[PDB]
Formats: sequence, structure tokens, C-alpha cells
Amino acid sequence: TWSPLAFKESRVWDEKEILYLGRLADEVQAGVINEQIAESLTWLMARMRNR
Amino acid sequence: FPEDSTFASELELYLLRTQDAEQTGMTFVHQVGSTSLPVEARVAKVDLAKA
Repeated sequence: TWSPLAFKESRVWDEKEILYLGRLADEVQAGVINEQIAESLTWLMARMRNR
Repeated sequence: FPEDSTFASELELYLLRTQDAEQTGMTFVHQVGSTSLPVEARVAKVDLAKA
């Protein structure tokens, strides 16, 4: 007989850092979270390949 | 006052103010058969503040 294993995981972004963070050099009108989620979206794909 | 919109969560004010040199220093008194004399040294200065 043979039966598989399960593994999953999650990540959440709260309300402050969605609208409060920009770049560190210039002034930004709040669009860096869309940059930062898409990396974190790519990172969880690397988690499952690592597992 | 009327209303505006910034798309940013903080607003900073920088004020570069300059105190240039005034054009004083009238003219030296000469006579026709002699050599001139040099002009005094001026001062200019800058300053900048933050709110």
C-alpha cells in the first residue's frame, strides 16, 4: 500500500503596511506592496520545490 | 481653504532660502593719471529647513 503526505502554508499582510510603505530613496504614492507580494508569491513556489 | 489629494501618507516641506549679496559698494574716487584699487569681498549664504 501507498498513501501520500500533505503540506501547505500561508502568509497575510495587515492594514498598516499596505498603504504606509514606499521606497527608501524617493517619495512614492504607495505601490511597493504590489512589488513585494509578487516576490513573496514567487517565493512560496520555491518553498514547494525545496520541499 | 479648498481641498487637495496626494496619494501619500506623509507630506514633508523643504524650504531652500538664499540670502544673496547686496549690490552695495558705490565706486572709488579716482584721478585720471593713476592706477585703480581693488574691490572689497562680499558675502552670500544659503540655508534650508524642514517641516
